[PDB]
Amino acid sequence: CVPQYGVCDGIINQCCDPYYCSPPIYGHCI
Repeated sequence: CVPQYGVCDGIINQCCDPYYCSPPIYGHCI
């Protein structure tokens, strides 16, 4: 899982909470 500011891509699995890719689906975690 990606922490934050890490170029990720996905809808469910791609980043790490509480952070998550955004604002779009394939971008960076926030």
